[PDB]
Parts: sequence; C-alpha cells; structure tokens
Amino acid sequence: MFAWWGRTVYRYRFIVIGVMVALCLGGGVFGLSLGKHVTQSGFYDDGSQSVQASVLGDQVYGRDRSGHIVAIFQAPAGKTVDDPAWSKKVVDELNRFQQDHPDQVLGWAGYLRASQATGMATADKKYTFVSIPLKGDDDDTILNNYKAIAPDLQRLDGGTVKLAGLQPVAEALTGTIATDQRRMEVLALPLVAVVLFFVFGGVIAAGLPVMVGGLCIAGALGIMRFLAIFGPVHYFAQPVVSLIGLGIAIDYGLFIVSRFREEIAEGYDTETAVRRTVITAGRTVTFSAVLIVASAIGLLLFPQGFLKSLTYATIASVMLSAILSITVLPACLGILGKHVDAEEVEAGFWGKLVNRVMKRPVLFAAPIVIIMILLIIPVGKLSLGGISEKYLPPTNSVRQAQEEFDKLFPGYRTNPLTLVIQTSNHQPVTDAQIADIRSKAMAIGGFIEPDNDPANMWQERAYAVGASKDPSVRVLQNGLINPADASKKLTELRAITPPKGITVLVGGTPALELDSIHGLFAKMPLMVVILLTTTIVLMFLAFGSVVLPIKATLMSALTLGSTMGILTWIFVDGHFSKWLNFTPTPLTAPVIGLIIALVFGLSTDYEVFLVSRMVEARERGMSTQEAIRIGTAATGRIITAAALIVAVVAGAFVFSDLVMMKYLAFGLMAALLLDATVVRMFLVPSVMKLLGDDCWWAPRWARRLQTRIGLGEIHLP
Ligand SMILES: CCCCCCCCCCC(CCCCCCCCCC)(CO[C@@H]1O[C@H](CO)[C@@H](O[C@H]2O[C@H](CO)[C@@H](O)[C@H](O)[C@H]2O)[C@H](O)[C@H]1O)CO[C@@H]1O[C@H](CO)[C@@H](O[C@H]2O[C@H](CO)[C@@H](O)[C@H](O)[C@H]2O)[C@H](O)[C@H]1O
Repeated sequence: MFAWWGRTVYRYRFIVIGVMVALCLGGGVFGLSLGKHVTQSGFYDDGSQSVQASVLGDQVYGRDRSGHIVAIFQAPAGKTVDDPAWSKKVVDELNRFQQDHPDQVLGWAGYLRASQATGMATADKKYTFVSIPLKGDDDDTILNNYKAIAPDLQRLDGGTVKLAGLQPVAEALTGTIATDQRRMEVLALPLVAVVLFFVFGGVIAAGLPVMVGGLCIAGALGIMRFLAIFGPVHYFAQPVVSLIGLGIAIDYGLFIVSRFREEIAEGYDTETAVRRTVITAGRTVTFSAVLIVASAIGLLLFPQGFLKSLTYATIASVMLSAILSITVLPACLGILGKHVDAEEVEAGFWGKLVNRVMKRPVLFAAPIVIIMILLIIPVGKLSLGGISEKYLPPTNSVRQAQEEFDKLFPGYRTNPLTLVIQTSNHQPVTDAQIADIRSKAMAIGGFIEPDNDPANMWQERAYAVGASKDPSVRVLQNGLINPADASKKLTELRAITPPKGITVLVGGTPALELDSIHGLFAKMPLMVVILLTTTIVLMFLAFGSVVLPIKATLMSALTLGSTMGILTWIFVDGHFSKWLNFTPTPLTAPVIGLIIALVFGLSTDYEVFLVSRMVEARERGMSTQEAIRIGTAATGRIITAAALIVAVVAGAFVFSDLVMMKYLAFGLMAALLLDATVVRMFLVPSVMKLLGDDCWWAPRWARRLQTRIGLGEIHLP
C-alpha cells in the first residue's frame, strides 16, 4: 500500500504537485469568507431541558434586548447629569443615532429620556447610562448589527461615552481571534522559519515544511467554510486550524524532509530515496494523522455544537496535513533531488543519554513517574465554569468598562433562573396554576428577595417587542444569591410536582451551563472507551506488537493527567496570573474535552514518531537494546525540532487575550514539553528496556491480520 504510493507519486510527480496545490489554493481562496459565517453559539447542550426553556422563553415572551448595549455617560467635569444643556445635547445625539442607523438600532431607554428611571443614574447624579436594543432575531445577526454601528457609537458625547453590555463584550471576545492570527503571522511564522533553517541548513529544505503548513491552513479553512454551508461553525474553529496546521502540519514535513535527506546521504538515487522515504516516513505520518482522528472523533458524541465543529476542524486539518505530506512533499522532493541543499548520531549525545538510561532504568523511571503523578494532584480543585467578561485581560478597556458599570449600577445585571409553566393541552394556563407553582417554588431558600418581601419574588417575565403572546406558556424568574448554590438548588427546583397537567421546564443562564456540564460528563464514560480502543488498535497496526500500544497508552494518559494538573494549578489556582495577564477563573467544560483529545492525540503522535524508528531498526536484526539506541538516536534532533516548532506555535497563542485560548495553547505546550523533554528521553527507553524482548510481541494471528490488511511493511530489505 505505502510501497505502491511511493512508486506512483514519482511517476506522476507533476500531476500531484499541480492538482493538490490547486485544490489547496483555489480551495483556500474559498475559505477567506469563513470569518463572516462563523457563529458563537454551541456551548450548550441543545437537547437539554434548559435550552428548551430558553427557546420557549424567547419565542413566547420575546428576546430580552435590554443588556445588548449600555452606554455610560459622565457629567461635564464638575456638573450633574441633570444639566439642562448637557442632557439635552446627549439626547439630541442619541436621537440622530437611532434614526441614522434604523436597520440596527431598535431604540434607547434611559434616565435622560424618562426621569422615572432613577435606577439608571447614580445617587450623586454624575454617571448615567442608556440601554440600546439592537435589531436581529439571531445572536450572530445581533453581533453583526452591533459591529456595523460600533465605530460610530463610540463617537457619542465626543468619545467620552463608555460602552458595555452583552454585545461590546461579545465583540471583544470574538475580536481576539484576529489579533491572535496577526500575532501568529508576524511572530511565530518567521520564528518557525528560523528554527527550520537552523535544523536543516538551507532555505529550500526549510521552506518545504512552511509551504506544506501554509497549504494545510489554506485548505483546512476552505473545508471549514464548506462545512459552514450546512451547519454552524464556531469562532474557535480557525485558531485551532492555525494550531494544527502549523504545528503538526510542519512536524510532518520536518519528519518527511529529514527522512528524504537521510536517504539521499546513503547514496540512493532520487526515485529510490522518494520510495523509501514514503514507505517509512509517510507511513508514520499517516498513522499519526489517523491517531489524531481517532483521538478527536470521540468528541462527536458530545452534544455541544462547539465541540462538534472543533472536532471537524481538527479532523480536516490533520487529514489535509497528512495528505499533503504524503502527496505534494514527496513530489516536491522528487523534483528537487540532491538540490534540497541550497553511526555518529548513535555515538554522539543522543546515543549516550540512552546508554545510561538503559543501564540503570529504574532510577530514570521511578522518580519520573513519581514526579509526574504529583503533577496530577492539583487537578482536584478543577471547578469548571462558563464564559463571561472576565475571560479578557484585566487591562482590556472593555472588561474595565463592564466592571465600572457593575460597580456604579449594581443590580441591573441579573442572572435569573426561569421556570417555564406550560400546559400539555396547549390551553390558557390558569393564574391559579401559576400561583400553585410559585407557592411550591416559594419554599426553596437562596433566592434573591428584591425588597425583602415575598410579593415581588418569582416575578413574571417581561413581554418584549418580538413576543408571540402564547397563552399556554408562562415563565417566571428569580436570581439566586450565592451562585455557587446553582447546582444544589437547580435540582431542588427540578423536583417540583406540577399540579394537574402543567409541565415545568427550568432554564436560565445558571442552568444552561450546568446542563452542558452534565451532558458532557454523561458521555465521558463512552468517549474515553472510544478514545482508548481506537488508538490501541491503530497503534497495534502501526507497531506490529501488542505491548507497545499499551505502553504508549499509559504514557499518554500520564502526560494528559500531568498537563491537566499543571493547567489547573496555573489557571484555576491562579499562579503566574500576573505574569501571563489573566484572572484566575473557572475553566470551560467543552475546552477541557478539546484539551484532552488534542493532548492525547499529539502525545501519541510523538510516541509513534519515537517508536517507529525503533520498530524499523528491530526488524533489521537489531537486539532490543540496540533497537532503542538507533530508534531514539536517529530521531532525537528531529523530535526536538518538532517539539520546539509546536511550542513556538502554541506560545504565540499563549500570549492571547482570551483565557480559553491561553490555557488551550498552554496545555499543548506543557504536554509537548513533557512528552519531548522527560517522557521521550527517559521514560520510554527505560520502560522498553525493563519490558525486554517482549516489547516486539504480537500473536501470529495478529501479524497475519496486519499483513492481510496490507499495513504491515515496517521492514525495509
Ligand atoms: C472566540 C469567541 C467565541 C465566542 C466567545 C463567547 C461569546 C458569547 C457571549 C457569552 C455570554 C455573554 C457574555 C457577556 C456578559 C456581559 C453581560 C453584561 C450585561 C449588561 C446589562 C452569552 O452567550 C450567549 O448566551 C445566550 C443565552 O444565554 C445563547 O443564546 C442561545 O442559547 C441557546 C443556544 O446556544 C439557545 O437557548 C438559544 O438558541 C439561545 O438562547 C448564546 O448561544 C450564547 O452565545 C455569557 O453570558 C454571561 O455568562 C455568565 C456565566 O458565567 C453569567 O454570569 C456571570 O455574571 C454574573 C453576574 O450577575 C455572575 O454571577 C456569574 O458568576 C458570572 O459567571 C452572565 O450573567 C452572563 O451574562
């Protein structure tokens, strides 16, 4: 299979270099429209009882267009907001902004308009705000409408106004993606180019992995844009495409180009060198890519629309990177030939480190597993959470505006729990039924009494403009003090016994996050099984042995545990926050699953890169110890360079202004730092020496089944 592609990618090395570049360049110019069609919805289990409640509330009671924009106005530096002139002109400026953007601005209500809104002006009368509703029946439509007016909105009062609310914060959160890509393009791509020049020594040899990575990120963006035609694609799709199309899409090029240069040095002519580098390195790259696919395919079981799009992005990027690395790059090398330049590796440093590692293997593995289990201890205080304005750096000037709004006008932002009363007959709900449901619900403590009286608790929702006043659905709502009691009292609410025919759905933003967390935790028992079973079999196919898949699975699990522990200790416990410019916050549950999948997949890739050389050397008659020596001395520099490349790519994203991407990239950095600077150098050789000659053992039926498939060719005569 791989020994046939090596022979057919050289006979037609132009029809593969001119067609697979067309499909990635003209297919990448199609992805330039991806930024418009990416959505921000998908963090919630769309089949839960809280999403149902939110949809019914929006349908019947109309969307809550009150927190979209709040614009804080300040007195004329030694005056009050009740100034006859200043108030008049701020009015006369909010008018002619409502009417000069009629397609985006629904209206505006504030103290400057109605004097009966004393809750919209501070007690000293020096700060006031107005609420600007935005037209749009979809969240992304509302965000686009806000983006169409934001540059002209800030000019009110003369630049003095401060914008806050749902839409400015959403714009700030989604506006960090462009900044991240700009930082990547101007800081990591040239730095990765310099790293590639240092590892290879030529501009042509170093250029080829960059070309493959660029083609991968163009084609993956094109594929994602194609996927956005049918379903929703999240905003996080493109940063992950960048990560996985410039870290591993460049690792694959590194390995294949290095293998080609190794085969050229042996004296093999151009065609034979291409065939052999395919047979070995392209096979290893293909197995690494399918291992990533297997690791990240389990995310398809989770109901979050965020994860279902991020897994598509990951799968598309890795498959395109592998296809490029086995189609275009071998053709690029076959055309170039010996012009890419334009027993000592095993006797140097890498061959002498794993000669002390295997001489006292317990001393180099027991301390490391001990110090790598102690890194798991911090994960106990995980405390997942949700997205808010605090996912921005404390100096964002938008988070600052929102925090100043919260300080000045407390009580306006409510985070209520909503009970959706709904007759099964589709009949007008009797006001006595709402009374009985409220009476049952007015027996659970921990809910915000507005004026310390029961008569205003569990108030009915307000009818908005886009409200279809269905008489068979009524919704009540209260916020709760101590948001930590959300999980404890959501179950207390969901245990009410409706009187005769009512069916109460409990929703609200606090419930929307707990439902997503529980929906994600209800499929870990099967997602983990899939992630383990699909990688064990694939690594048995890659390494014609049974013990090695188990060993690599154990090391990958240990690396994942240590990475999660470090992430918790840094981002949840709040260490190095002042250095990295973030606020210690609860993590997001879907991103934890994404981190698990990516870390497991990439650690397994690095294990495959390390052990494929050992398996290849063993088939050449080498003993078990020599197999390890050659295997991890021939690939030491290449794996170090690949780890540095991905570390640079992720560290370009660690400096992001979004905490989500910060700890995603930092988890990747920690995982690869461990897997390339502790695991590879000490744990794998020591364990493989302790196991003995049984590292290479697969039953006879297993190897003949591997041959029947056609994937067993790990030996080059
Ligand atoms: C790379 C970028 C990708 C996107 C990045 C994320 C962008 C998305 C924005 C995220 C977001 C706006 C955040 C801004 C808040 C500012 C409020 C200012 C108000 C000023 C007056 C809304 O996010 C949207 O929420 C919608 C429904 O909730 C949902 O709509 C759809 O949902 C369904 C289908 O998804 C379906 O039912 C249906 O189709 C739709 O209904 C959208 O899908 C979803 O995007 C989160 O809201 C915030 O979350 C916080 C929970 O932590 C919450 O509590 C915080 O504050 C409390 C203090 O009180 C404090 O106690 C808490 O401790 C604190 O945690 C906040 O109160 C809340 O505001």
